[PDB]
Amino acid sequence: GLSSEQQRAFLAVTQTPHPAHLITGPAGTGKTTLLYALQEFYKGRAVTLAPTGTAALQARGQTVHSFFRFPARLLRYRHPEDIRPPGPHSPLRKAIEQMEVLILDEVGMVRVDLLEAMDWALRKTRKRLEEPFGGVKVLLLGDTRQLEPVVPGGEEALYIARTWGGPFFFQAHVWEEVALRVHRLWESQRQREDPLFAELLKRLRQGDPQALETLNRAAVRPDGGEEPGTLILTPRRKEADALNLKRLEALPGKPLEYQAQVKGEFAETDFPTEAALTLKKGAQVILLRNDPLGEYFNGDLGWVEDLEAEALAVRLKRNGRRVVIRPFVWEKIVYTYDSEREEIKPQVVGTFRQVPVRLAWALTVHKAQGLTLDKVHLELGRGLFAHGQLYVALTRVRRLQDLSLSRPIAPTELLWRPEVEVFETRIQEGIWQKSH
DNA sequence: TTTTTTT
Repeated sequence: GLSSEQQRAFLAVTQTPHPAHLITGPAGTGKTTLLYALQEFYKGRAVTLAPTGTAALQARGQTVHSFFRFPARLLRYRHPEDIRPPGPHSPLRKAIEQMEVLILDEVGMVRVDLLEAMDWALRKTRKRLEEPFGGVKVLLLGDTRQLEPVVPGGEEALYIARTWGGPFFFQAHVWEEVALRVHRLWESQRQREDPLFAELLKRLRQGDPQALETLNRAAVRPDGGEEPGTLILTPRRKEADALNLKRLEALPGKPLEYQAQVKGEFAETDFPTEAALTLKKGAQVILLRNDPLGEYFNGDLGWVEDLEAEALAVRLKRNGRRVVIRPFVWEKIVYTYDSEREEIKPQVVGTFRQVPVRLAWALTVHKAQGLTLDKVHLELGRGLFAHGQLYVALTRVRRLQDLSLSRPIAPTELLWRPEVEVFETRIQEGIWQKSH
């Protein structure tokens, strides 16, 4: 039950021995219906992975980290302390040895070291060190147009620059050894539901600032954040925190504070949520960790239902289920540079223990990537600052009428990294071979 | 600056 476009991609991927494929498109329904058909074709022979918990959920798969048991830190190139193959008699080894196809959804969000670690882990475990991905056929799916992968400052950023030249999946060295066949999906739900919105988005993908004129005329409405059912997006945390604080204080009900515990060196600017987190019953929240039991994910929206000492209950918007949340621990890692070898080494220097909850009447655009929302209002504040940030903000909703802006978007806020545009122009051909 | 993934 695929469209003509989807069937062409389906056949191009399944009826060839070629082992490396990229199916790209502004992908929601349509990518997803194709993914499920690929999963049905392959059923036993394919493992589906994704870089984030919410993408893994939508892909009916698991996170890359949870499948390969990678640590939550920089994965140094083919490094035996970071990339460890499974034991001699483990179920993971059996699954990797018997794997025929790896489906990787939302590939645009996969940082280069993660893709390279998948390559090495598959090669080592399968004892096929001369073949990309150990001979596994890889099907990459997703839009090439996203926020850039997270790259912390300091020696980690320098390592990524020195080793790969940048953080994007197409900067992995594995592509120097295998050609990536490219299959485009052009159709989209938005082209049927809001042709104008889709046309504007296409021009903004192409970096045309003139499309901002029509977007601003259609969507600038400063009071749009005061309307019911409207999630507010901000570029920066300070303004989202202020909005969330105002809503929390107006909400009737008794507050309860959750106090984080910090050990060692952990600067407040790195805290993954508030150290003094005040909640009320009915508060709109977002969960900040993936449940190992798969009942909730980082990015799940919900409402507070129960508030108790070191434990709360959240009613999820996604499925209406109740989940019980308790504190999690995040680690602060610093890399020290050796200065006689290349040799940077990670060191955990602090920990932060807190319930994995953040208020969510307002979210950053960065936090909202990967969420599909009903109605959004972009409070621009001091302005958009990152590659793809405007595009991600606009595409959280289905129709242009579901969006409003606090002020006109300026041309300085339409940002695409040039090295990403270069890659895009090169995958127009239908096959791509990385140099060197 | 600026924000965010991953256990």
